[PDB]
Amino acid sequence: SDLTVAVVLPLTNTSYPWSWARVGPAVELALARVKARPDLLPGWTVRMVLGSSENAAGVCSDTAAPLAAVDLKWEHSPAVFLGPGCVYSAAPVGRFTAHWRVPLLTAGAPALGIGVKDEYALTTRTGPSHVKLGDFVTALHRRLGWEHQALVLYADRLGDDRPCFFIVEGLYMRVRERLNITVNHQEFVEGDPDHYPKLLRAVRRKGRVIYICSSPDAFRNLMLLALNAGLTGEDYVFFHLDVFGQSLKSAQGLVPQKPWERGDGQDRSARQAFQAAKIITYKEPDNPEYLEFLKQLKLLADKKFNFTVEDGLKNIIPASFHDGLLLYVQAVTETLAQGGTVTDGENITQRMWNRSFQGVTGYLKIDRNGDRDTDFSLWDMDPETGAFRVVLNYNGTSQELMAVSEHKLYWPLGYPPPDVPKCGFD
Amino acid sequence: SDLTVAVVLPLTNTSYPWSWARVGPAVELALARVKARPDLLPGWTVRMVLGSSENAAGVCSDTAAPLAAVDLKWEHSPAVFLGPGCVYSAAPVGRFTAHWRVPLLTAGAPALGIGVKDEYALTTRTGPSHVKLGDFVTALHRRLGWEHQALVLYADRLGDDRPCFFIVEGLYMRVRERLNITVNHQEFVEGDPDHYPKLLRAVRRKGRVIYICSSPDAFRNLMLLALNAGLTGEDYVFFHLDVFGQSLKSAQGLVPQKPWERGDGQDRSARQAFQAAKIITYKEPDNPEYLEFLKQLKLLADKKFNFTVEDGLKNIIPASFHDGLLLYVQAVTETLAQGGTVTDGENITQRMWNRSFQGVTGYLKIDRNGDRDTDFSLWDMDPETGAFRVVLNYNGTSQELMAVSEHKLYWPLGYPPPDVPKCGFD
Amino acid sequence: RSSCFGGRMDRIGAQSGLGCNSFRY
Ligand SMILES: *[C@@H]1O[C@H](CO)[C@@H](O[C@@H]2O[C@H](CO)[C@@H](O[C@H]3O[C@H](CO)[C@@H](O)[C@H](O[C@H]4O[C@H](CO)[C@@H](O)[C@H](O)[C@@H]4O)[C@@H]3O)[C@H](O)[C@H]2NC(C)=O)[C@H](O)[C@H]1NC(C)=O
Ligand SMILES: *[C@@H]1O[C@H](CO)[C@@H](O[C@@H]2O[C@H](CO)[C@@H](O[C@H]3O[C@H](CO)[C@@H](O)[C@H](O[C@H]4O[C@H](CO)[C@@H](O)[C@H](O)[C@@H]4O)[C@@H]3O)[C@H](O)[C@H]2NC(C)=O)[C@H](O)[C@H]1NC(C)=O
Ligand SMILES: *[C@@H]1O[C@H](CO)[C@@H](O[C@@H]2O[C@H](CO)[C@@H](O[C@H]3O[C@H](CO)[C@@H](O)[C@H](O)[C@@H]3O)[C@H](O)[C@H]2NC(C)=O)[C@H](O)[C@H]1NC(C)=O
Ligand SMILES: *[C@@H]1O[C@H](CO)[C@@H](O[C@@H]2O[C@H](CO)[C@@H](O[C@H]3O[C@H](CO)[C@@H](O)[C@H](O)[C@@H]3O)[C@H](O)[C@H]2NC(C)=O)[C@H](O)[C@H]1NC(C)=O
Ligand SMILES: [Cl-]
Ligand SMILES: [Cl-]
Repeated sequence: SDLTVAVVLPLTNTSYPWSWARVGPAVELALARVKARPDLLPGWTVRMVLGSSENAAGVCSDTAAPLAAVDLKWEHSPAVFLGPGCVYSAAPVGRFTAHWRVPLLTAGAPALGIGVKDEYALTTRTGPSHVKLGDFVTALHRRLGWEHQALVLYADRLGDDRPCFFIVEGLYMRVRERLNITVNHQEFVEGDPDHYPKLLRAVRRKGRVIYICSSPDAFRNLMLLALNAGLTGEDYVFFHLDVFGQSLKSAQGLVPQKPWERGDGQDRSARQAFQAAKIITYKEPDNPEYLEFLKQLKLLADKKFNFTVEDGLKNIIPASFHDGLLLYVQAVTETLAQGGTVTDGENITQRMWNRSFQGVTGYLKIDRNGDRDTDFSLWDMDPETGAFRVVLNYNGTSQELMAVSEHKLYWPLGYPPPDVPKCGFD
Repeated sequence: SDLTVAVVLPLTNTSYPWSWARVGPAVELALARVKARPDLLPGWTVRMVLGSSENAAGVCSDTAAPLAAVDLKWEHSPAVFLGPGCVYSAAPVGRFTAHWRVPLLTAGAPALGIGVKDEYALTTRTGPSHVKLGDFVTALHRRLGWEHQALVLYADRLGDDRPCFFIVEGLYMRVRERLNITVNHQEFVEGDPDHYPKLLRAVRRKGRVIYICSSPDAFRNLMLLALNAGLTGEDYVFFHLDVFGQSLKSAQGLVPQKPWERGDGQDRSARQAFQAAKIITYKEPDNPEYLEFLKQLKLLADKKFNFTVEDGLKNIIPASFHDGLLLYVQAVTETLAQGGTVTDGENITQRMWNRSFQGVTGYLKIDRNGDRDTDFSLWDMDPETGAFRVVLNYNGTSQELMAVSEHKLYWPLGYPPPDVPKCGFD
Repeated sequence: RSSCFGGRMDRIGAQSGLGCNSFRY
């Protein structure tokens, strides 16, 4: 007569894309739409029990989250879990929910190992996956002649969820799975100046197609040093793996888009440097349902959550929680429609998998593995104005690169530089 | 009026040094001695509740063990946890028990990160630690003039607890913490023949003081290939990180000790190869209390556990569980003796830490960090007979290398070869 | 710190190495 949904997310910290101050109103929107739909669980009153994934210091925790999972499981016996979004929170909770035979839904947990559904059974990812980043990088290399060697630099903050590590892990494993080219990698520490001589040296010794996963400022400083050392777009290309567009403003206003601008008198130097730089991000959903969702999310979060949802790519995470929930409610209603129950985890999950769906994020496809295909945008600068804009778009389901608004990929040599230099790297 | 001890170990699988078929009777022995001692918890009837750390396939699980911990915690509210011994089992249980303010005792969990007691609070390790292996390797290098470079090769079976990884991590981190020499490392897969050309090449390109953590047969085959390729004790030394002496028989009988002997007609070749090979193991306890413990352990396991405890270095793990238990019971009695309670986790733990104790393993010292100092033996072959024997002993508390039975460390050149070759590695 | 060693104790962080020197993966 009613459905119990257990939530394990950051209930107090509002810094995460999957924080409850941002996911909570998006989920309330999805529940209010389940009410207004007589074709989705008619009569069931879907209830929600919350559990915080964060520890005493307020960051997401490999300990608070699985404890919360066990506490909600025995206190309420839910039919489905929502979250966590952090990798180290989601891995233990995922293994619990797999063992409990309870479906798990999350728009977080993009790590490679969550994709091993043999272990993380009945885990459905409706947000981005880092293997999907590798699909985009694969398609990018196939469409640009780079079939030999790439270099990946990445850095994290000690004690975080290691987002750049997992980003690089997904790119690295999938790309070598599909292209079998040499992918060199190097970890650094952003605050440690000793690494910058080492990085610049590895930049000019280990690759010319160079992916960097770091903060905006670190990527900016790295570019400034690369120009200062004479590394230009004729030989090198520097991709910034900034999937949430932290180095850019939102796609709603703030025209134009300038990541090299900083106000420290280095901005003229940074623009010349950033001529060799392109930014890889998630794709902003286009459909008008998304913009209407953003308006209702902002209203409902400022209303019943005392939080101000600003514009940006991070909002695709609450939007995907919303969509995943509706995708699940429909799958339950389909299972009920054939004599099943709300606890037929395997039946429900297989209805959700290998299935296309229409949500506020537009067209969303769950693949055979239970993971949402992920679309990416490629930002490039206009050599005239210097501002960055989307020039390429990757459809994750079709794995196609489509040019955007008749733009072209900027190359100082008129075509992309080779992934291997003239007479070897020496 | 009674003490509840929660156990999370392999209750069914008897392949682990910390399996219950072997730790159970040693704990039974320690409880029976608590009864017979009127100075250890007089009147308390120490009860035990068990929880299996293994999953459905019967191997130790990063999921079954923390679930078992939560199940015993709410069903019995124990005052102390015993085990797990697997790293991936012990890490989540350790974080739970740290959060629950309940002391944790184990003779397993030797990984580096368990040592961060800031996180694994009230975790007391009474068995070996892999940082202590780094202490021994440090003292070995200081006493032999190797102050430049070493190479570490290690291999694991996919899906195990990664024992060689954690062994090498402990050695690697501590050795560079104390000596700051260049420690090269390379992982391989034992069953993959592609790696053996790569290993042999890295052996003669990356080091001359060479540590290998692998199975006995892999270490043997690597030696055979090193001789076949002309790598002898005049330039190279190959240490086998065989802490449980898997490549050796027990110290009780089976005279003499021949790890190169296999019965495949290669034995004559293996002996000449093994002239360059030395084996690092844990130290067999000397004291006669240990031998008497072994006799009672064998009797009690064959009695109430239907298990046959064979001789070998692995028996120091049940012996240390035993000793740690008594070391804990005394600490509780001391805490009771000053008005404390059995739940004063921090008071009990600090009485155990930075403390020497006398148990069936002889002299055992808990360091300031809560970890038992670990003694190591160095095995070497007699160039006359070819059999291996202890020639060096390491006292973990005093960090001194003592020669054993007036033996000398065998060198084909009369002294150890330099850790850096003649005119560089080229 | 280390590029390969010291990073947590969950099998989620041992799916590729990626800081490590390995012939597998
Ligand atoms: C990324 O690539 C994906 C892979 O191609 C695209 O998926 C495609 O999405 C379209 C719609 O977005 C979908 O079209 C049809 O889907 C229904 C199932 O086959 C079909 O019944 C529909 O047809 C009906 O409606 C049309 C009018 O719309 C009528 O003319 C018809 O007579 C009929 O009544 C509809 O045409 C594709 O099936 C689907 N392809 C796959 C392989 O799933 C994504 O859209 C694309 N995303 C973006 C943002 O570009
Ligand atoms: C590895 O190195 C460790 C570090 O040195 C050694 O530890 C030492 O262990 C010995 C005994 O095993 C211990 O000796 C004394 O310990 C008591 C505490 O100080 C002290 O009261 C004792 O003295 C009493 O007994 C003797 C007879 O035994 C009498 O003559 C005395 O008058 C007194 O009544 C005892 O002498 C050391 O203190 C201890 N040192 C440290 C720094 O902890 C380990 O034994 C060694 N292990 C091995 C296997 O080599
Ligand atoms: C909300 O979450 C934020 C990110 O998860 C968090 O920011 C970060 O806070 C941590 C403290 O927990 C900082 O780091 C430190 O972590 C350990 C724990 O003390 C220390 O040992 C380390 O040395 C390090 O100093 C991070 O630097 C910081 N990162 C950022 C980007 O701000 C917020 O503090 C959380 N806020 C609340 C109210 O919970
Ligand atoms: C008792 O524990 C033993 C070691 O923990 C275990 O031996 C090992 O068994 C596993 C099977 O669980 C073998 O491996 C495989 O693991 C996964 C899970 O199926 C597979 O996907 C892998 O490809 C791999 O084949 C190990 O190889 C094996 N190792 C050894 C040294 O024997 C015993 O099976 C356990 N016995 C009982 C009764 O529980
Ligand atoms: Cl989370
Ligand atoms: Cl265990």
